[PDB]
Order: sequence, then C-alpha cells, then structure tokens
Amino acid sequence: LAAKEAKLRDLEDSLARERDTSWRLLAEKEREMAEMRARMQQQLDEYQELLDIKLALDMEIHAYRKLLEGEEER
Repeated sequence: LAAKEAKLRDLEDSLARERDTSWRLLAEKEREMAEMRARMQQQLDEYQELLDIKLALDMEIHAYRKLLEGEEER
C-alpha cells in the first residue's frame, strides 16, 4: 500500500478520460453521418428533379420527330 490507492485512483482517472474521448468522438461520427445521410437524400431528389425534366424533353423530341415525319413524307 505504498502507492496502491494512487494507481487505483489514476486508473479511474484515465478510464473517465478514455470514455470521455470515445464519447466526444462517437458523437462526432454520428453528427458526420447524419450530415452525410442529409446530402444523400437531397441528392436522390435533385436527381429525380432532373430525371423528370429529361423525360419531358424526351417526349418533346418525339413530337418534333412526328412533325418532321409527316412533313418530310412525299
């Protein structure tokens, strides 16, 4: 018992410091992933926004294609 209650106290000192570090880090990751899942959903939308624009231009190209079809026919 020369330094036996000094090491047991230093153990709970680092275990508290460890758990603390691990929790600030975990918290940092869960915030970083939430930010990621946010950009990911915004993206799937920004895409569907564009894919809907694309399908309308695909229809217009068919209409103009039909106009010409009936125009260029002799």
